[PDB]
Amino acid sequence: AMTNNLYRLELERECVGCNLEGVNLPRENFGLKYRIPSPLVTTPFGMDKAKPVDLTRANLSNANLYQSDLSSIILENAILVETNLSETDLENAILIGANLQGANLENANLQGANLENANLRGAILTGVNLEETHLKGIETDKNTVWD
Ligand SMILES: [As]
Repeated sequence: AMTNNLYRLELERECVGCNLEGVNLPRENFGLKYRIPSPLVTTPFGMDKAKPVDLTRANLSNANLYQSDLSSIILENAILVETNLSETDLENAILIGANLQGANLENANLQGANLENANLRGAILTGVNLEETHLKGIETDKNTVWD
C-alpha cells in the first residue's frame, strides 16, 4: 500500500523496490544535508549521524520530485523514466545504472553524483551542475539535451 511505502520512507528512510510511479512528492527532503525540527528552522547540524535514503531498484517513473532535496540518496538501478527531477539537489547521489530516459533534470545539482552506466536518452540536463559528476558509461542520443 502507498501508505506503507510513505511510512517506510519517512521513518525507515528507505523504499527499496517500491512502486512509486507517478507520485507527487515535490519540495520534500530526502537528503542528508538538512533537517527541520516553522520551515525556517532548517539546519545542517545534527546530521553527522544520519543514513541516506535508500531507493534501490525503486520505480519513480513520471513521478514529480520538483525542488526536492535528494542529497546522497541511493537510486542504484532505479527506474526514473520521464521523472521530474528539475531543481532537485542530487549532490553525492548514487544513480548507478539508473534509467533516466526522458527525465527532466533542469537546473538540478549533480555535484559529486555517480551516474555510471545510467541511461540519459532523451533526458534534459540544461543548467545542470556537473562538477565532479561521474558520467562514465552513460547512454545518450540525439534527444538528450545538454544546453
Ligand atoms: As549514443
